[PDB]
Amino acid sequence: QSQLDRERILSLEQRVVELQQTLAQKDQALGKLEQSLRLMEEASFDGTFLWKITNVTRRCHESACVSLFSPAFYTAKYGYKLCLRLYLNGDGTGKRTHLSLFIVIMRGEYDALLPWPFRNKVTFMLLDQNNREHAIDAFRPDLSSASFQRPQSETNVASGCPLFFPLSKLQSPKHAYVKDDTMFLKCIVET
Amino acid sequence: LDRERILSLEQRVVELQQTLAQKDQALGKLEQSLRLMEEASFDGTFLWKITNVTRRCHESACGRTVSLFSPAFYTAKYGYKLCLRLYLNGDGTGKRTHLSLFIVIMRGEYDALLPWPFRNKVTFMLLDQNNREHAIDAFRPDLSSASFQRPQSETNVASGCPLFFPLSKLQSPKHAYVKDDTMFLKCIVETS
Amino acid sequence: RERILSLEQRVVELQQTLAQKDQALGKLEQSLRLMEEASFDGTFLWKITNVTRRCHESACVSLFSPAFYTAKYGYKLCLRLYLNGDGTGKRTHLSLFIVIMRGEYDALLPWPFRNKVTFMLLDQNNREHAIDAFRPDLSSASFQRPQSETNVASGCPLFFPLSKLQSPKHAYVKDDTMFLKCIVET
Repeated sequence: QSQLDRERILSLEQRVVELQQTLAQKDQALGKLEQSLRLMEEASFDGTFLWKITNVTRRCHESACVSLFSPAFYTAKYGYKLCLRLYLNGDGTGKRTHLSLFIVIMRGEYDALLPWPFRNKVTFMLLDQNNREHAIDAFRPDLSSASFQRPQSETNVASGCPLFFPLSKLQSPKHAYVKDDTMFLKCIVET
Repeated sequence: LDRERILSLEQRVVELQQTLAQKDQALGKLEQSLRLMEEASFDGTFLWKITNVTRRCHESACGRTVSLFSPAFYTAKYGYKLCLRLYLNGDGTGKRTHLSLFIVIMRGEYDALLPWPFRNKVTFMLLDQNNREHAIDAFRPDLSSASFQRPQSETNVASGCPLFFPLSKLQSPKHAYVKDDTMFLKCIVETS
Repeated sequence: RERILSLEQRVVELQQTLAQKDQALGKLEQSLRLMEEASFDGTFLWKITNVTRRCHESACVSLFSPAFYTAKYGYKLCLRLYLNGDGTGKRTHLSLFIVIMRGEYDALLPWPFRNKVTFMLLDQNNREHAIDAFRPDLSSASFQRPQSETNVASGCPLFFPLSKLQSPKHAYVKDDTMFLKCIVET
């Protein structure tokens, strides 16, 4: 009677530990359901996307001493799926000069019905928040690069403007590219 | 020693029941959040379906659930964040005599890029469902008021129509403001 | 020992309530996906995957697409696909229909539903799509205000030949996946 009541208390201990672990993976299942919902909210479907970057100097320091991806957006509800990739202290020819800003073609659930290569011309803006003089760059994709044909990974490799904006000019009194430690980047894809 | 173990399980079972409680909470408001994503608008006009009108009217006729908040809606994807606040049994100068309907400027993720104060003209409609004049009011919000400065908390104080529509006519035979215990409120915020 | 058993009760209570929390997760997950799927300009695109599989189980039933809407506050609609076919078309044709659903705002909308409907089975290569269309008639039960969750479906039996579906000459099916587009006019 004694040792059997002991075995019962011990299987209760094991069933409590087990419930603790099942509870943990229902919580992160809940987590990325939450993120699924967030990317639904942040997403645009007209080919204009606006990227609010908070805590700006913190992540610039951390870039100095790595790369950020935007929430996904779309050229149309049934068009191309894109996101942005931002190097706060630069990449490529702008390894430490500039903000380096690229588009990433992602694989969309309808890629079978769209033209390949992605040819759409892309316009990037760093928004001046007090004046209206935004810093603007633009390009048409280098045709057929493995950045721009149809993805067989969930993202192609990024392509764009590695010298989109130099860090020196970033906090000049003449503009407000950063305000309250926040920067706004705007991307316009033509449809 | 079995005393320590039975008490160590008593503490762990109460522990797991509370964490299970907060995953149930969290899932329930994830659920609510998804619904508020469904009802969100991005054109500056919002349509508010309020069901169980007789219930919720004599609800607010107790000290109970006096005011309703609409899901948030927006002038544009990157524009002002708004919601509506409805007193089914009235507030202020229309307490117990009118539905009182207000707009709430909320703090949006892009407020940094928009003109302040918020100035768009605001239109409220109580919609008659059967082919008759809707009850309509509108206003241009006044600039000197803190309801329209740039939000410093999650919401400014509401502003609107405390005497928007009188309760006696709400379920009037001659109108269809309530039909099958349902009413529709429409807000059109004029976009520049 | 009685406290042992009361703890076993509370432990099993925790387990089953947990499983309930799983099925809640699943239903909310699907709600989210139905939201992603939805469109609001009266044009909807339905990607069906694993086509050969679901044909073999069609012959072994019908699919409903996610809901879409003519506008934010307009008609709620969906599509009904028999991959094995219905009526004139049963076992020979794709039978594709539109389904008027009870919309949150039906009391505010004109009835009967009057908008033209076009069905397209899309060839994933440059040109030819299988296009069919119709304008609803006043009097059919498919197009009046729903007084249940869905009206009786209306559309295109014989909308496309089961034979020609996987012909090597057109890409209506490719990577075991087909795309149907519905265009409701506004």
